[PDB]
Order: sequence, then C-alpha cells, then structure tokens
Amino acid sequence: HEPMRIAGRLVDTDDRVEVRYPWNDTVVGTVPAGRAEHAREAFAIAAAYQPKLTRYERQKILLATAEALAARKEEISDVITLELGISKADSLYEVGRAFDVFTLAGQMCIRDDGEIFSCDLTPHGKARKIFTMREPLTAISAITPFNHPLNMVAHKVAPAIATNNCVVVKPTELTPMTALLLADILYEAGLPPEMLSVVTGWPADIGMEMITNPHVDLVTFTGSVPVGKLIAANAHYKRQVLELGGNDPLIILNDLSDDDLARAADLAVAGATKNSGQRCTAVKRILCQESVADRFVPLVLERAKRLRFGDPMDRSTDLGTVIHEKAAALFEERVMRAAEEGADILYHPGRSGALLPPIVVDRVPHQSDLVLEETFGPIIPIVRVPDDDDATITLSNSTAFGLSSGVCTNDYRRMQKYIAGLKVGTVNIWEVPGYRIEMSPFGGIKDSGNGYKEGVIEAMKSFTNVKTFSLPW
Amino acid sequence: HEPMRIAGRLVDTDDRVEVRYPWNDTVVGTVPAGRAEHAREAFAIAAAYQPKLTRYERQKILLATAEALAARKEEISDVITLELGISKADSLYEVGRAFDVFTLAGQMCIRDDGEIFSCDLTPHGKARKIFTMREPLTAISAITPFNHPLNMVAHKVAPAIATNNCVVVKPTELTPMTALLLADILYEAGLPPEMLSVVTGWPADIGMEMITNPHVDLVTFTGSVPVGKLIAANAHYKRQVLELGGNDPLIILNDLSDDDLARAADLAVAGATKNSGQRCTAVKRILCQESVADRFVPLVLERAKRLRFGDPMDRSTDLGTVIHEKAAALFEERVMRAAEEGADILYHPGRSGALLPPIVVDRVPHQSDLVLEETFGPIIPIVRVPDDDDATITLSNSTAFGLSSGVCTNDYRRMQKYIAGLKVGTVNIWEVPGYRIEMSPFGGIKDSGNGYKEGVIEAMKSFTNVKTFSLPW
Repeated sequence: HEPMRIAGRLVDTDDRVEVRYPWNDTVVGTVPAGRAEHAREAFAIAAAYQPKLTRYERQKILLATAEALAARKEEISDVITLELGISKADSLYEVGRAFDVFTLAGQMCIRDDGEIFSCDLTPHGKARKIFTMREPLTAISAITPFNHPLNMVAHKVAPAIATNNCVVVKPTELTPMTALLLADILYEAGLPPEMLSVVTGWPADIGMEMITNPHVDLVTFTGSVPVGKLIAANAHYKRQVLELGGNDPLIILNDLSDDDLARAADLAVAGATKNSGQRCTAVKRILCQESVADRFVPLVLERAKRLRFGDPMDRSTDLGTVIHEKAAALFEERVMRAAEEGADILYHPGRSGALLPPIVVDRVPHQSDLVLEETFGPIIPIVRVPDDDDATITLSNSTAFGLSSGVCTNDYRRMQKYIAGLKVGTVNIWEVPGYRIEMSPFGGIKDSGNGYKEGVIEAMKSFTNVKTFSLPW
Repeated sequence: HEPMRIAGRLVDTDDRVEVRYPWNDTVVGTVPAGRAEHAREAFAIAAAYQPKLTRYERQKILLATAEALAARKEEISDVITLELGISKADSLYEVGRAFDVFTLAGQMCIRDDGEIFSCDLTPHGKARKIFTMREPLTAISAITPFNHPLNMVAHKVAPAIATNNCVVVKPTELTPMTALLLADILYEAGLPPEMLSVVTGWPADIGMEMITNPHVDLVTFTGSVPVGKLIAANAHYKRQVLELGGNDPLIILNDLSDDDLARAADLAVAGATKNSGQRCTAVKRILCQESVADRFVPLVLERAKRLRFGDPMDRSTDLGTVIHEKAAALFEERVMRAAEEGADILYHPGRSGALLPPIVVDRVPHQSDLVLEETFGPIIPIVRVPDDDDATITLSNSTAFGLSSGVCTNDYRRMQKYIAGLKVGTVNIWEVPGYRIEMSPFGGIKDSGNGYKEGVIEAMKSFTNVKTFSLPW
C-alpha cells in the first residue's frame, strides 16, 4: 500500500487502485485513486518553487541516485517484476538502463552549450556580441506507460532535475509502484522535494489535469497513438513531446553468409522477445529476403527454443509474462489469424494466462493483423520479402509508424541505401532497432511521434527556454 | 492585378481581394480570392516533389535571390510602402533585412551540424558509433502578418529552400503583393517552382486548409495572439512554431549620466516608432526609474518633435501611417484614456486617418490599456518606475507577454541582474528590444509564442527531421 508522493509528502485518498501481479493475478499493492485536485496541488507547488541548485549540486543528486539504483537493484527489480511480470533478468536489465540515464544526466550537468554570435556581419552590422543561455520552465507534466516502469520515469525526471525544473509524474495505474519508489530514492539522494511529485489514479479523473493545468509549460508523454491524440487535442498552447508506438523491422539482406545468418538470428530473437516484446522499438517484423529465408528460419527456430519462459521471479527465466492475460490472448489470436491466412506456426508450446511463449511464425503476411496491429508481445514473426531492395524498403515504409529499424548486411552500398531510404528516426546496422545509448537522440516520425527528439541530451534542451542577451563590443 | 503563384503557374479566380494604400485608402492592387482547392493543389504539388538540390545549388539560388533583392530594392520597397503605408525609409530598411535573411541562409548551406557518438560508455556499452543526419519534411505551411510583408515571408521561405523543403505561403490579405513578387524573384533565381507556392484569399476561405492539409508536417505562423491560439486549437496534431506579439520594455536605470540619458532617449524614440511602431519587438513601454525621469523625459520629447510624419512616399518622411484608420483610432483612444487615468500627454499634433504622429505620453499608469496591452503603433509612452531594480523587474515582467527587452545602464552588477531576471527571450544591453541579427535564435515565451526559436539557423533546424544511424566499430 503506497500513497502518492507530493513534493516529499505522502498524500492518500479513500478509494484505491489495486495493482496485480500478472503471473498469478494476486494483488501486490494499492495506490490512491487520485483526482484532479491532487495534480492541481502538485503543479501549484512545482510552479511556486524556484530551484537554485548549482550544476555541481544537481550532479551530486543524480549520481547519488545512480549509485542508489545500483545498490538497491534486487529490491527495485522485484518491484518491477511484481507489477509488470517481466523476468528478473529483464527487470535487472531495466535497472541498469536507469543507472545509465542518471549517470549520463549527472555527467552532462558540467556542460554549457551556450553560443556566441559576432554581430558585424552584414551592412546592418553592429559592434556587438550575442550570447545564449538556458533557463528552466514553470512546471513539467510527465505521463508514462507500463513498458518500463522505472526507465520511462527516469528518462522524464533525470533531465528535469539536471535542468532545475519541477516535474509532476503520473505513471500508468498498471505499474505505479516503481515510480513511487524512485521518488523516495530521489528524495533520499537530496532532491529538493518540491522538484518532484508522483501522483496516481484512474485516467478519467486525474489525467486531464495533467494535460490542462495552467502551470504546465510542457507535457512529455510516452504511450499509444489514441492517447497521444487525446493529449494534443487538450494541451492546446503547451509544448509537447510525444513518443507514440513503433512497428520496427529487422531486415535481413541476401548477401549474408550462413555464419552471419546465425548472428542475425540471435538479433531477431533477442529483438522480438526482450522485455517480453514490450518495447516501442521491439522487433515486430522480421523482413527476410526470400533467397536466404530457408537457411535463416531454422536458425531462428533453434534459438527461440533455447529460451526459458515461465516464472518471472525465477532467476533462470529469460522470458516472463506480458502485461496481462487479455493482451496475451489477443496476441495469440493474431497469431492464429495469420496462420489462417498462410503463415506457418513453427513453435507454439502453448499459452498459460498472461504467459506467452516466444512463438515463431514463418511466412507471415505483411498485411496480417499480427504485424500491422501493435502486437506488443514476444511473437517472433518472419515476413519473407523480395530479393529486391527497392521493394523491401517500400514494404518496410508501408506502416503508419516510423521509429527505429535494424539492418543486417555487409554490403556498404546497400547499407547506405537503407540508411537513406528508410522512413524512420533511427537505422541500426547489425543491431536491433531498440539499440541506443541513453543520451543519443531518440524519436520517430509519422505516427511514432510529434516530431521532437528525446534521450538525455535532447530532453535537457527541450526542458529549457533559450534566452539570448547582447552587449556592446 | 496579381494572380496567385502555384508552383510557378499563374492562377486566377473570378472573385478578387482589393489591396488598399493606407495613406489614401485607394486601391493599388488586386489578388485572387483563393479557396481551399488552391491551397490543396499547392500542398499536393509540394508533397509529391522531392528536391534533389545539392547544397551548392541551394546556395546559388539563395544568393542570387539576395543579389536580386539588392538590385531591386527600390522597386520592392515601393510595393511594400504602397500596401502597408510605412515610410520609404522603413520599407527600404526592410528590404535590407530580407537581403540579410537570404544572404545568411545561403551561406549557412555549407554547414553540416551532424554529430557523432561513441557507444562504449557504460556497462551497457558496445563497440559502435552513432551518427546524426538531417532530412526535410513533406511540406511546410507558412502564414504571415502585415507588418513585414517581405521579411516575414523571407524568414519562412529562405530556411525552407536551404533545407530542401517545399513551402506554401499564405500572406495576409492586407499585404499580399510583396509576397507574390518575392516568389517571381525566387523562380527567376532558379528555384524549382514546386518548392514554392504563394496563395491568397480571405482566411474564411483558405485559412483552414493551410493548417489542416494532410501533407503539412509543420505550420510556421507569425501573427496575433487570438489567431495564434485558434491555429493551435485547429492544428491539433501538427508541429507548430508560433511567434506572437510582444510588449517589450526599454528600461532606463538611474546610474546614467545626462549624456547617457540622451543616448537612451535616441533609443526610446527609434525603438518606439520604427516601422510605425508595428513590430512584435517595438518599444511599447519606456520604463524610466523615477530619479532620472525629470531629466530623461524632456530629452525624449525633443527627439519625438523632430520626427517627420506624413506621406510615406516622400523621402523626407521618417514615420508613415499605421495599417488602417481603425488601428490608428484605437491607439489614440488608449492614449486619451491613459490621460483620464493620470497620464500626461506631452505631444499630440493630431491624428489624420491612418496617420498617427509620434505621440509622447508621460506618467502612464502601468495598468492602463495603453501599456498593459500591446499597442501596435508609434506611441512613445513613459512609465515611471521605482528606483528599485527588484520592483522594476517585477513591473517589467507583469504583462502577458515575454519577447524582448532593452536595458540602458553602465553598472555591470545591475546589467547582470536584469539579464537573469527579465522573463523574456532576449535582453539587449544598450539597444532596442528589436535588435538581432537575422540568424540568431529569436522567439519569446508566455503569450509571445509557443516556445520555439526561429531566425535562420533555428528555423533551418526546426524544418528538418534528425535521423540517426549506427555502425559496427
């Protein structure tokens, strides 16, 4: 049972939201059914507090947070696993990503990207210099999905701290406990409490306040397209950074040797199944060029079968559950429709509740629901595509999304072609689409986002206003 | 009579919009009453056309356009003065600004701001490099106001061309002819016609298509606050850069010598009257610290009285008309109401239609409509403020606007204090709020805009998507 964290205080309500363990559906915790007044209260506090931390002080807090995450990693990943259902292997990995987020944010504090312009440049010139600097906003509203109950919150909060902002976070009601814990850790690491609140509740009573509150200068959101559209509809004049789904391909080109085909197969399986397939950058489509398909698919099947799937608290488990059973059943259903339609199910040892095997499907129709819907699970779907790059690129670009991509080839000419021709925010050569460092620019185009980059560095810039000043020179 | 320019094609309608010279309300031209279908065609052409121009070729076009603007400055300035009514002195200066816009955009074509990241940085590190690249959007929608019929269009179009974008401009129906001429100049300079259309019409016919067309990746708008907020609400799901009004102060600090008070007075009069005061960044509030005001105000009055206001085609005219009679009358009434509220009118030769003299009012109450709200005219209003910087800064920050500012002082400590404390996008020491180079970051906060910077460099960046790619290393 965990109250909201509002600027360092615990705030509770009568009604409550139960949080269930997807493995066995038992209640693992409860959080308040917060309402519009609770967000309003947090934003009032954020707006009134003017952080004065030095860069050094911000770095200290962020690095202390990093070391706290490292020291408490077993405790933290337990909380993540118990509400999300991913394996401890995946939970622990997520703690390691959050460790990178805070470490990199702390280290980026020493950097001032201010610029200087000379003004004697044209006939309208003057003997003068212009200098630039950055200032924080009034308040930031952060809304996060169930995907990475820790890292998603880390990415929105660490850069706000690094830039002297005050942030209010509303994590999903499905996985709020990890966020409330991160708040505790931040407070203990020395964060001035007014700089962070974590509120909880049903979307129908508190979500609107997160979007419309008058003190909010910026809304940063990660989640689904429909909800993204609700945000943009209601957050009229406010700055927004929206990261909406992906539908990312791993593309296997026909120049690969058998040995490389095996390495690509490792990529395909990891990419399709890491975090139980629940990543905006998960491999959702393996586009295998026809002429290597017969050699490639078996290698994939063999790797998928080595995957241990079951009790997420078991330290041996590779693959835990998805977010709930309703999601698990739906994905399996899409796998069945695809088979109706021509696909060959090569491995499906059967579903139990929210536990999904790393199902292997070959000859997946590119237009099947399995691929075109967001099948946010550990399905390993192989689409056979033409031994023609123009056709492959066209197919790859044919969804409403454009987030990331991975391409396996040794032909530079082809590499260039895909890098240039794929309509996405990121093209990874010889890596899964989800590969990035926590501080490089991250974001997509089309339905995947509203056109702004995140990641630690770009987030820090987005969370500030540039102010210029000029002096006689 | 000027047709629209749709990708190089002259396109007419039966209905017309009359363009009138504010000096004598006579018709100086006519443009089509364009409809949704015209904008829709323009956008379809924009989206279908993939510019292949090298950086060299873009630079060539941009620099040839600059040369043409300089060669034709008098001709272009004539068109500006005939539709806006600002003096030839002011319109010639505007052509000079557009000259800088095109020159600097052409010269920025050589710059590749791509970044490189090493990936071996944390326990999650890989032997890999990430590289960064920029790509253009599908189509850009640009909506411009009456106050710089040439330069506002130049600022939206030069960076689009510089980035291989395709832009559709809808200039205000009050001053559309300057925009149509710039288009002709661009096509002649070698711009592929598909990269630029200029459409015209009443907002009720064509305005919605500008902000709602499916090919539009970005709306860049400069105009009034109410229209801006209406655009923000109807352009829901699109990227927007909105640059709105200002209410910018010129602050006179009590450390100044009498010699310096005279230099400050020169800035006060120029900044409040240049372009007939029709600038987002015009001096609209002269905040004079009480203990120098008795010495400062006579110096302002003396300078105001020297200004020649009248026929804008007369080359001896300093100050032309404002945009129309309705505007001028509104501004005068605010002056009169300020006086019934305690203000002292020191100079008011009388208004003739759209021609307003450079009215000087002292002891203006900071709450009067004259200064609390944006007065887009050549008024010279002195607000006496305490000899207390904290109080002065609070007063300065107390409007709904936050764009630019000027501060006259020689005390570094105080200079620093204002630079840090004014809630604005730009602080100019010893210059008018309006001073900038055409390529420095420009943009305000609060009601002055939605929080994104423009100017040539920042516009170039906003007009692209950043793609990253990563390679084994």
